[PDB]
Amino acid sequence: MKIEVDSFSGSKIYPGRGTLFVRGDSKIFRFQSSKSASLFQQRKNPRRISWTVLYRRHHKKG
Amino acid sequence: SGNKFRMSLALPVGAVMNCADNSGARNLYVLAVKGTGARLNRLPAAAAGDMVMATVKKGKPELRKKVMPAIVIRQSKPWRRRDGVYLYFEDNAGVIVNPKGEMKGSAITGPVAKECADLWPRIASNSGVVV
Amino acid sequence: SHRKYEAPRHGSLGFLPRKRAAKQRGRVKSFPKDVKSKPVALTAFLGYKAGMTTIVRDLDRPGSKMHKREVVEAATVVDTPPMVVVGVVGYVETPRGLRSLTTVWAEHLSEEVRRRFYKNWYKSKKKAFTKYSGKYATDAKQVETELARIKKYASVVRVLAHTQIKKTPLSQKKAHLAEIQINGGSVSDKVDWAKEHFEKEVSVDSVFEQDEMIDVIAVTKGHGFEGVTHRWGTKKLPRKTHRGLRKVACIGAWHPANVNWTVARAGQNGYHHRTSINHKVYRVGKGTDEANGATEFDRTKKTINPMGGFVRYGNVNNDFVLLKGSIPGVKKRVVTLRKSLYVDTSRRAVEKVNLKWIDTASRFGKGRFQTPAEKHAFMGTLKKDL
RNA sequence: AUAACUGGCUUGUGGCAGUCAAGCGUUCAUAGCGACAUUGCUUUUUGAUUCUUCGAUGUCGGCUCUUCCUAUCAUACCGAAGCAGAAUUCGGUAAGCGUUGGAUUGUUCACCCACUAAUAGGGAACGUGAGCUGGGUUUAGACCGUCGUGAGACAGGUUAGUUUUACCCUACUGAUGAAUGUUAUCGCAAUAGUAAUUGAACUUAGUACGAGAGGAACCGUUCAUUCAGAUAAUUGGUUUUUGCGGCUGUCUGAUCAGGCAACGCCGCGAAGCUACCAUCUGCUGGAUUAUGGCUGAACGCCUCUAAGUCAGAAUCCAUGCUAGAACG
RNA sequence: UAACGAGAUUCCCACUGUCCCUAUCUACUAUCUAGCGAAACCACAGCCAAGGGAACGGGCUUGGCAGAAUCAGCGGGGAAAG
RNA sequence: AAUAGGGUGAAGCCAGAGGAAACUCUGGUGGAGGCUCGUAGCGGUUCUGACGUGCAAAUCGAUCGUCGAAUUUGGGUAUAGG
Ligand SMILES: O[C@H](c1cc(C(F)(F)F)nc2c(C(F)(F)F)cccc12)[C@@H]1CCCCN1
Repeated sequence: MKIEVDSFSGSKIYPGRGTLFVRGDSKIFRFQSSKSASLFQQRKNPRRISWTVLYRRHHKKG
Repeated sequence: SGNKFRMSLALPVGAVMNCADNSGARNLYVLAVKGTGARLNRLPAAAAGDMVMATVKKGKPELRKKVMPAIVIRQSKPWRRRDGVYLYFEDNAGVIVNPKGEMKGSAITGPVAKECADLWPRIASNSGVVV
Repeated sequence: SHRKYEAPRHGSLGFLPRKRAAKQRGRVKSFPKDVKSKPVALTAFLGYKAGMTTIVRDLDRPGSKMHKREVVEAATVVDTPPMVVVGVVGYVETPRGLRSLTTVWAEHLSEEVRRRFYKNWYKSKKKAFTKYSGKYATDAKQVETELARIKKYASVVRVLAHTQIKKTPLSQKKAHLAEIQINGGSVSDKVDWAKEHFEKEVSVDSVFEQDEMIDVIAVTKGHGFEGVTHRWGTKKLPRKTHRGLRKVACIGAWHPANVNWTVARAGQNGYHHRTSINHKVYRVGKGTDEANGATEFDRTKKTINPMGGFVRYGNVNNDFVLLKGSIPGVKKRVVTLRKSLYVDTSRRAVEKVNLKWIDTASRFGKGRFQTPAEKHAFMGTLKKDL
């Protein structure tokens, strides 16, 4: 077993957790839960979502 | 010639999927599924990797108005793999084949499910990205 | 006239009546048949359903498309502290069936098992087994006489054992007392084994090994009074039907001028006694081990408990049995684990299980960490951390 | 006293099954058929009658659901062939188990498309309307065609047309419960029910068989269909956690914090419940039917049968599973 | 025959629990309690199988059987009621 | 005696452009109609919804037709059983 990374929020994905999304252009997205999955289909920007890893590295926090 | 595990059915009879090969069809309307037994009131339904009897609702006139076999290559209904992974594609798509499983077209646009590529070698040959 | 079209019947006629179980403790209807040449051993064990978890495992099934490849599987954790042996019963073969001949008890019974015999323990003088405890006065020949009677006349010997429910997080203080048949050896051998185990603890590792297929006896989840649509899975009537649609439309022909026992009717759903067979033991954990959830590939020193404890159970601090799949009952239910009644040589039954990884993320939500240390490493310092 | 339903007698007619054996079948009555005749059965057709009901038994069809019959479409085991193989046809024990999704029609019936192991036929007041629906028929409105001087007729077409009551008894499904000295714990098991089902791929094997064309099967392996019993790891659904956030209108002088919008609306949303929309599990012994045999007379031979006896079906009885007799 | 139509009918796009195939949630009932308190209906009543019988019995004949008092549901029967 | 608020934009009128003329074109203005969307009102399509010993011997809910005239309505008055 290997640990994947959530494409939206960057949280750890353990075996069986979350979903795999294959976009029409053959790109693969991994979501740890339906929370980040819903924000992704709602087109939210993880750089503008305050709890994601992308937001925190962009704002240089921790 | 293969034994794929059960998958969540995505395409009941009457469903219209995308046609992902260059055969000239743009729609594929499911009217039957190969291997569907008997159950009162239950619609036959197909998953990725299933052979289907379909018509071309939209496409070239010589492809239209005929019954032809087709194989579902991707589905938008999420399904669980035996390794625990739930995955889904952006759309439902299929390709026109023979009764033997040999494609009519020569290329496939978009990804192809690994269940279908593992089960139909010709579609694997004509397929690009296989997920 | 005949049905216009055929359909299978809704539900099974072999599980009638769909009534509540007479007792909450599932009872072993049948024990494994005794073979004299085998050693003397217990044939069943009582445990408590803690919760469900997830594992990762490499499949060893040649010819499968998942052979030598990782599979993710649901597993059940059963909290099983050792049971205490307190008695022994002899059964006699009669032309009317088995008959209990005599019951011999141990001298000392713990308070948790003596509460079993009371409805209002706090209001009692707690007199249970006091004269019997006096029966052991300085020669115990009454006890020896009863044991000799069992050796002389009994054909089936069963031990009486109770769980140590004080080692579980349950607020219940009553122990669960059950008869567990002894198999192996002669009748005299069985009686000697029971006597030498009076007031002794027996662990799970002396009854079940890993990779065994075992049965689970339990009372299922109760749902109360239920309509036919969900009780029996009948077809819902059309939307425009007067007086409602979650019904069976025709409950009988004109003749027999009675309602048949085979027609689906509303009634009590769930809380039934079920015996479910062929559950594989992936792990017989040890309570003293601080790495219960650790495997040979995941060396994280880690117990079987998820983060925050099992939801609506607590922590499993005892020995446990990890079963494949789901077993009947709810959380905290007492479950009877029985050895298999037949010899299964299929590859699924004889496969040797080696676990890759055991899930210990929180079951109280979309848990994403396996350990508080991992959580701290991922998130860094928080405000509450000074 | 008398028609239009059901039911009853009857069985012409409908349906099904025999006996004879002129012929067909390269030869050859009887592998499969079978004229001219003739004997029956059935009540799933339609007649005949008018025995019951006119101080009313709700009269089509469909939906839903249970069960039964066997005159067996499939599945188990077998006998026969004008059975080389594959396929097919005839037949036996067999109703244990299944028998479908749709276009058109109110339809029963029909007819196509398609899947399937198969898409068998019937009964239960032509099952089933205080179960539904109301498309049809068969009240009253209206149009047409033919008929009538007319009012009007049509078993012709068309459109719109209120489908009432259970709280009683019984029966079914569940739930308590007096008394069998009291109370508590653990049990036994009479009896009743019962459950699993079918397919595909790989191997055998391009093998047996066959000139070739074609082309199997047993043991085994992995999966799947229909069904059943659970379960909530995971994923999905659900949201009065009105839990957190957001938004509009208005009100509390502003802010903070709030009220109302007959849960104001929106995103996420734990827990609980739940989905072949998720996962798990679904046992092995004996006795037999058809059939094929052993020994063996009758009948100095022969003979599976007469006495005795062997194997043997999805059958039966157990094992197992559910209930536990509230007067075991 | 343009326009108009709560008129009848066929097809197409959008849409959806109409359906595959069901699941979950809210308020009011139902439920239990205090108070209040009707009606339809009623020969006598109320367990089955076969027989015969006004040719489909709750009662008769022959069998199966049969154990107080009951609660919620239910719509097979009372050829239920009107 | 009664009938929110919008849409459309008829005659008539003003100005400009083109043309030999007969005439044509454009922008405003104006406010017609048994016109139109839609309240009160009047009606009663569908759910063949609720209820169907009802709240009611015709009601309740949503949905719907129409809503400036052949409109709705009070009072007075006339017509009386072949
Ligand atoms: O002819 C009238 C009538 C008949 C019928 C019918 F034939 F359909 F059953 N239905 C009627 C209806 C009905 F309810 F719409 F059916 C109403 C009024 C009179 C009807 C009779 C006259 C005697 C009293 C009862 N109604």
